[PDB]
Amino acid sequence: VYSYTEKKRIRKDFGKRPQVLDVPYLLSIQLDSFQKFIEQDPEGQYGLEAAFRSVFPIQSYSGNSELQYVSYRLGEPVFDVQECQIRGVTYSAPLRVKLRLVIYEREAPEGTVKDIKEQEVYMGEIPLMTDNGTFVINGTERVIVSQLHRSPGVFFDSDKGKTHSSGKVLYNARIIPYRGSWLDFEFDPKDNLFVRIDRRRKLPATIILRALNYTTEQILDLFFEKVIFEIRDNKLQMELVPERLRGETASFDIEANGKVYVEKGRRITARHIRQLEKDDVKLIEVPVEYIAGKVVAKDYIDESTGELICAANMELSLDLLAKLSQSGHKRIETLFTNDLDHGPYISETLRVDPTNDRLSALVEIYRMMRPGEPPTREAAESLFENLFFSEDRYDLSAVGRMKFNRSLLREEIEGSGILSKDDIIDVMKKLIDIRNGKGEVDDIDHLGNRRIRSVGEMAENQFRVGLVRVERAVKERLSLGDLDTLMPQDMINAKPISAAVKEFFGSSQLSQFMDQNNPLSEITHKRRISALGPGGLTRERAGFEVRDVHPTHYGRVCPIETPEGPNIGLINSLSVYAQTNEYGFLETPYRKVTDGVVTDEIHYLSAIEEGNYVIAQANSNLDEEGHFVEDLVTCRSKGESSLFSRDQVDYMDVSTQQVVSVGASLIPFLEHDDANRALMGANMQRQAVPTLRADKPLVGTGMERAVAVDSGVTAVAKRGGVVQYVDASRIVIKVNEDEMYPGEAGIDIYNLTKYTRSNQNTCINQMPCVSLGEPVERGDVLADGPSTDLGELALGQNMRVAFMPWNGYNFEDSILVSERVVQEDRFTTIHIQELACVSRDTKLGPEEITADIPNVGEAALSKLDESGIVYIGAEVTGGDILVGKVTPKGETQLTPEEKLLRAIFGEKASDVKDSSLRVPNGVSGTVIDVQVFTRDGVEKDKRALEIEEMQLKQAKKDLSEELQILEAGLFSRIRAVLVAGGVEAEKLDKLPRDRWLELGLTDEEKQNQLEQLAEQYDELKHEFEKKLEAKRRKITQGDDLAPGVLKIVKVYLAVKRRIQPGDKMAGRHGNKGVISKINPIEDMPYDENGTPVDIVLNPLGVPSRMNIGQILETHLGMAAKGIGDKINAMLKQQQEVAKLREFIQRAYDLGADVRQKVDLSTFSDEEVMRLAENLRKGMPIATPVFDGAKEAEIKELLKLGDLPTSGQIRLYDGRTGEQFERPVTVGYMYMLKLNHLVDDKMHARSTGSYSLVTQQPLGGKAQFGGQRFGEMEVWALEAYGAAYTLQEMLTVKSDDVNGRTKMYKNIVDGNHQMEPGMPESFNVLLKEIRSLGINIELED
Amino acid sequence: RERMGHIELASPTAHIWFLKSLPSRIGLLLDMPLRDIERVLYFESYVVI
Amino acid sequence: PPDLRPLVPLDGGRFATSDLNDLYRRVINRNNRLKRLLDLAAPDIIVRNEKRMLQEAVDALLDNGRRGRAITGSNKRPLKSLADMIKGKQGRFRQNLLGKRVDYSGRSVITVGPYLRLHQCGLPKKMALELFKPFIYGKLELRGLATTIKAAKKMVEREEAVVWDILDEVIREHPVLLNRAPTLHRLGIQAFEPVLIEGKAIQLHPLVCAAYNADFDGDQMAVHVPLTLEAQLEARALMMSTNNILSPANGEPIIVPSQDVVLGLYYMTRDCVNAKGEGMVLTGPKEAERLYRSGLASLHARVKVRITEYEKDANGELVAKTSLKDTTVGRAILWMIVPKGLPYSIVNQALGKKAISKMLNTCYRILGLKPTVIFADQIMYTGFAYAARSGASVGIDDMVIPEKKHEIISEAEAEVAEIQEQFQSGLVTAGERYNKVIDIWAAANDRVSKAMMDNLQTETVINRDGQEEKQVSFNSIYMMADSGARGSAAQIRQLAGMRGLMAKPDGSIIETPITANFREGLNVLQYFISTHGARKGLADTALKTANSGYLTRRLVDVAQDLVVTEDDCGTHEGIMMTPVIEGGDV
DNA sequence: CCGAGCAGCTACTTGTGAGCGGATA
DNA sequence: TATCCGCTCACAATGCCACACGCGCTGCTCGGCC
Ligand SMILES: [Mg+2]
Repeated sequence: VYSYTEKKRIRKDFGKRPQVLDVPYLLSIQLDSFQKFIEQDPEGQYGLEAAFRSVFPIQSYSGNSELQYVSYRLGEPVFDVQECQIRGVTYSAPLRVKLRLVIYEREAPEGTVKDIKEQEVYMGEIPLMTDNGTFVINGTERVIVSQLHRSPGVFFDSDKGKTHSSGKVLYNARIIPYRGSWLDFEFDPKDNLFVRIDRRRKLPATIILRALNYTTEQILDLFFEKVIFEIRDNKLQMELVPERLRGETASFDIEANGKVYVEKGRRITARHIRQLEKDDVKLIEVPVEYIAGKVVAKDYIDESTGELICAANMELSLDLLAKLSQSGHKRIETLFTNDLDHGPYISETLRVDPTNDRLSALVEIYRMMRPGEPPTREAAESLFENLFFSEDRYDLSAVGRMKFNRSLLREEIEGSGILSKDDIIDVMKKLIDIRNGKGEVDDIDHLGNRRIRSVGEMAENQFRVGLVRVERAVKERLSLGDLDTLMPQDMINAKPISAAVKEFFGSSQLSQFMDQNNPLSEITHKRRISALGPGGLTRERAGFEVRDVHPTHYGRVCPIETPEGPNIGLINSLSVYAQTNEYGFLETPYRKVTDGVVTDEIHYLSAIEEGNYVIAQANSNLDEEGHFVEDLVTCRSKGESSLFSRDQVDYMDVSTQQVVSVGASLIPFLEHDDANRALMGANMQRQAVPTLRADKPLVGTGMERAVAVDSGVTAVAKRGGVVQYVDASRIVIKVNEDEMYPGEAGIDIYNLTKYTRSNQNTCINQMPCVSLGEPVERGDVLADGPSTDLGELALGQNMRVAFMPWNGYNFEDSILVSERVVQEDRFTTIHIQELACVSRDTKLGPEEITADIPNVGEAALSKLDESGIVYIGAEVTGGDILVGKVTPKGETQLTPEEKLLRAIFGEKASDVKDSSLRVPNGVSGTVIDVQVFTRDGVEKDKRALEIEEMQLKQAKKDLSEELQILEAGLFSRIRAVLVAGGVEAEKLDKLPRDRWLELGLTDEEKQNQLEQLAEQYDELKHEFEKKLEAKRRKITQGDDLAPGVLKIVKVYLAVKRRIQPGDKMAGRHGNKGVISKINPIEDMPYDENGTPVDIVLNPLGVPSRMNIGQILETHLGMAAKGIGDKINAMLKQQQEVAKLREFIQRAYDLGADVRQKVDLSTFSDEEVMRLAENLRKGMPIATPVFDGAKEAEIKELLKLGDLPTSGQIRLYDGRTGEQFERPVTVGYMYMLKLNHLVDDKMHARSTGSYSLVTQQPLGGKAQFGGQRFGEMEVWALEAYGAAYTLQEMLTVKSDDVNGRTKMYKNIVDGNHQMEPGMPESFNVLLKEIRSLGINIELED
Repeated sequence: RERMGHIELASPTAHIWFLKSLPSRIGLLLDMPLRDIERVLYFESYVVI
Repeated sequence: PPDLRPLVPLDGGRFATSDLNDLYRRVINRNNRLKRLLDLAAPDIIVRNEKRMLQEAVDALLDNGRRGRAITGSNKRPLKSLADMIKGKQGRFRQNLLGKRVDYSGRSVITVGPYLRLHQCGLPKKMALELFKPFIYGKLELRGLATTIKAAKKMVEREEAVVWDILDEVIREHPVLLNRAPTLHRLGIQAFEPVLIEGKAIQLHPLVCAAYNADFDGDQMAVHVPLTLEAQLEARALMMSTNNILSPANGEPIIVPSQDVVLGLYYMTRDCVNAKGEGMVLTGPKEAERLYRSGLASLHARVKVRITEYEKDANGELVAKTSLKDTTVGRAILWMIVPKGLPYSIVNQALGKKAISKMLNTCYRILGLKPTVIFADQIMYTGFAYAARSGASVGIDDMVIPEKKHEIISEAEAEVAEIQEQFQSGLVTAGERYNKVIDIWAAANDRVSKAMMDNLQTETVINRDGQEEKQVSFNSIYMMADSGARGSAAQIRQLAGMRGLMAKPDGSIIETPITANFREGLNVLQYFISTHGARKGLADTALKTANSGYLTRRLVDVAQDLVVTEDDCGTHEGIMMTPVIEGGDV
């Protein structure tokens, strides 16, 4: 079974890996993200409930007045997406929130609140994305890319090498919340520990530790262990465990139980440890000079004198030892210090701790946070408790707590948003351990540590940023509001939140309009992951670590799709089968592998769980029953390829395309190309321009059937039905009986979009590709959009290409083209440019768009209409006034009598200024559409009336089609009900029943049914009239433009630009070039059969830049064309359908054990002829990214046709007419015309305008400006001689306000001699320095 | 292009370039640490004369 | 000054103002407020705070952001002060004093011009018209064609048939300056005589763009007009392409031929063992060219011809000697191009890149500069022509896979397997295992590369009245590689043979090599490791060109403070130059 | 009261060099 | 008290080109010898 569009023209496929997971929705990421944004979710989960329940409710300053939040709702969009595009307003929706003001009387803290005010209030509008994941803010379609940043949680960086130049590696722990204040623990070059709060002063960690009501003994018991020294008869015996002395030398005779164990000066070895553990002894004998090196743990108080003998973190001395012995403390707890197990880091941080108690710690940390402002202890504590433990300024999200609990090896993964003392204790212990040697650092180059945020999360963040401002506003407004004086509507304003969301969608480092030039760019732009913007690094401050791609990027992000230039690696494209995890990570599907069989199920593994299991090779030769043909298999354990067994593996790749992007999967024979060429090709395919007539690519990849369908460029069938009405503008389909709704249903209508300007000055047009009466299925394509062909992506065009030098015209990378290409309307494209004319309201009278243009003849005004706008279809090549804008300059109050008089008699209209808008000098073409928007109040000109009347006629045509269908059904029903009165029906109801429903007899049932049907009829008519009136009021409603404008006029100039020497064209393997010189058809080389070649590339570009696959593709292309040729030879000569069917079967049954297995005997024996007709142009061939056709398959496919097997054919010269030796290869290659047309690059200026800040010539191509003589150009010129040349290039041609005029006057008078003068910008610098307190002066 | 005017400041002020040169001119000329000169400049302390 | 302050009437009641205007206005506001407070006898603390605020305002006007608090005026962006209008890459020095935009300039995408001579270049018609409008006006006023400037301007706008000849006359000997966007050395800007061409692209000579480092994949270059007699004479005298044949860095010529011409000449001179007309005799190179173009003989075949060479004696004499040589028809045909001074031993070679470069070097050394330009031009012409007539083409069957590559790969696999067995036996540790795997894979890669080379050289046997006469391989990819045209040894090794070893992020070498090539299919993980290793080298240049530009700017700033101002200093001290022999031999 | 212009609603760069305490003999 | 060491702050980080876009709303304060 195959789809209906596949029955039109099924594409031959190769490959031997039967895929198990189909291609998912290419735009599922942003669609699912925005679906998670706007929806009623309980438990305050992602979207909008979290932002509300986190901020709301709000309470006054103990005023018993609370504002509760119940729910929210999104109203219907006030304008459709098409209406928003044609008008320019945003495709947004209202946000009505039902709030609850519960204010209660005084003298009752928890008194039962009464006089509840439950009210729905509107607060700003939010932009809704279309079915394609695009936002329409101001006419254009803006897409929000997903941002890759650091996952909230904890990280452990290892600063080595140059860091501190001391040869000591430091380890710094960073706690980064999702929203709040950071935390950073680190070590000095010494063994000191310090902490900082958001890049503040480096201060010790014991102070912030004791800030949370922590004493010294508690900290010491938490961090370090306890060594017990007992006061025995003498020698102060000590407990011993043979594992704590591992690695130390014996400074004394370690002997116990009357038996020597370790001698003085013997390092305790592992055998010594085993010997000391065999007897299991604890108490030994230790000298007096050994205790002096240790240090007491806790503060031991005296009971005789009531004083302190010794404090913590103070090394013991002999006098202190005698004191503590005479005090009576038998058990003395000391620290266990060992550089290999427990490095002393808290002891030093303790002895550098200036403050001891909790209160001075708080005031010191307050002084460290805020300069000065010395509070008391209770006033300072507010800051320390509000910065790290308040849920309003610390917002560790669910993924943050998850990563935090996973990093510290904790079972539970849930928690709160605020921190806790035990968490800080644990992270400090982890830092100490990772310094001691136990534990490894967490690299930043790991997808498990890099979190991806979608448009929904950024929108929620900005919503919260606005909500905190509105919260402060409503809190300061609630300071005076009392009971029974205000509804919960006036205290809330739309301003902050609405503006916040609007600016987040309008102007940001992520808010950009989509590059609407081809569906491939549309898909690769929405699946684009950036590292810039807020919360991400900058390209100017990025190291060689974020640019490099990790082995953890396998299947989660493409490694070959990257914009080469200023940001390499920072901007990537998501993988094909990559999905967004619930927590916000990159998940990749994998097939679960059991002992012997690989079950056809999928598990979406995360980034952290990759190293735990092992993944099997994607293209590993596998046997039946989910087995491997070989015992050993190529796998990867932890980002390292290796060789494993057939049973140790646990997971397999789902397919072979998940490693590349969707923009890279369309590169045929990608496995035969280098990484650099593949990157340059996949990037250039993004810049394809839609040709005038699309055409199927021969050497395809199979994925093309998805991009052109999964996107929103083509007309997809929402309900499969029968074609009713085919037209270039609209397509009307009749829904099948089953798919049709059982009530108030009808037929579907798709309004195709005609030639309209895109976001890159390209034409976007949809062409119907269905026939009348042809049944279509649901999801099938109906109309091919730009660069599409029967539901298949088709960017460029296939051409006959040879590879041989031709008189150096393909010198380095230049492309040679025959006149046959440009003559056949092949690469000619359409460019649509928008020109705006605004009638701004100024003083002295507003502007007019009339047609009375004085100081000019009729030739320049012959293209203007009665209203003052150029006609629809009026060509223009030079500067010509296409809209009659005039503005009054002096006295207003020009009487209408004298106004019409000036148009007939009298003098000219004075107060005009001739400020009309004309087309710039250099652009040509024919205007195809004019747009006008009039503010409510200004007189609508008759052209706007005509435009709205035309669109109303269109909408009325649709509504009348619907109404006539419903009325035909209803009249069939009335015929079915009055059949009882048959003779009068057939007599006086054949012609006149359509207007004479009035009948009557036999009341009981006939009157009942007739009345029911008449009621249905009048209700239907009234409903359709209501729909028509609503549409009229909608399309006639004037849109707002700006404060101080009357009307805005827009025109669209469409120019057809053909290929010419100077254009940039490229294949699909990074072989770019420029058309060197168009050639006559006779001069181009031709084969011994007479078919001339179209494109003659340079074969020398293949070896160095290793893109060989194209050649293969070329070969395959030839084979494809060959088959088509045969079909043409079978179509021109009238052949029976049996021979054609057998030939197509033999072609599709190529001997490669492919997974296609299509049969021709199942077709209708009629669509076979249509399919063959759709194959005479060639045989479309699909090719997986890595399972492509081998050499032998292409060889046998070529030998199927009459083409030579070697792929190289003898070629004759077009000029000399002789045979080229060394038979050149030739085939059919798919090429692309890049969006770098020469007509927008060539530019020149003799003498134009000059800047006002300094008298220097402008540049650019839009304005008539020259080029910039760069500083390196000045260096190269002064490296030469040319002193006069530099002096003229600097001031005489650019800056001399009085020299360039003199030089021009001399040149036009035949005088080639210059005058130095003085550069004006130098005087500008003199004035600027003089504007300062610095005096600059020229001497004699 | 060349005619200039002026502003008669009621209070004579310091030139930030000569005060934030690192080393600043006044910081070396007046043999006074830049911290104290900045303290005097922003009116949070006094200097005797 | 007021007009020096940017303030232009924007669309509507709003005006596009400067950042200095807000500064000056705030300064004036606070000054007026302070003057008011001083008259009302305000409290000491109030006037103190007012003086502090006025000080803040004036120091922000002087240099905003230096005090510590970068105030914003609009858009929440740092405001522009007077110091900001001088410093950085946006002050007057970097933007409006050193490099300024010039008039009479243009810009366009480049394209290959293979017919124009070395000293000239192409130029679009509309471009040339727009550049030389004043010269056209002057020449129109000269003849009895245009009385005033308005008539000439209208005729130029209309572009009558009487103005094209004027444009051809004004660009008869008026050179222009071609300039690449990134300028590195003196050759970043050159002078060329323009010839008018109907089109929108700039036709460029193929032998000069190599100096420009300008490929034809869409590079746009700029054009400038000298506009002065001194200027035109300087551009014709110094900045001309003919006057710059040796790079200022090294004495090696910068006019070295590119890949196309050298491939054509290599194919022309690469002789086979048997072809059409092997063993015959030819009188002169003209008869050889006649016999070749007639098709009665091949292009490369050992033939005994007679050459008439010329040798330069001690004085300016050119002695002539006629002798019979045994050379290929290609060399004999190419001999009609070289001037008389050069001997025949320079053509009787395979004529690779190094060979043709040293040939041009010897030509410039013996014959000077005047004939060297036309010699190189004729070299390029003949190379293009014969490379076109040759039919060089790369194909799938052209790249051959070594038949014994499979057994070598299997032997290396057995070796790494027994090494892993030894490691599992506990005898060898992990580091020595890694080293013994890396070196074994390197030896296997060297063996398979030597095999691929000696295989690409063989299977070229042709019967010349005998049984087998194995010769130099005529494979197209080998012709493009061995001749040094475009392909190197390592490139073709990665192409046909195994790619070898790759790298990991830190810089080490992975223990699993890429046992596949490009012609054969590449595994998914192999291609992943390949692109991982290649992205590093790709981003390398993209990040490093910035440091290169900064270094160039620093170096030129340290430079340009000295010129040759004396003819002799009159000292005797110097440096003792010695050939360094550290490390290797020398 | 009127009009005109202007204000509130931060942290993966790293390295280099210079300056300012600061603590150790 | 001199003097090396550690912490803090100023300054730098190609070049070109091409396209597109932007600085709002309510609120506050100053404007004026005919
Ligand atoms: Mg280039």
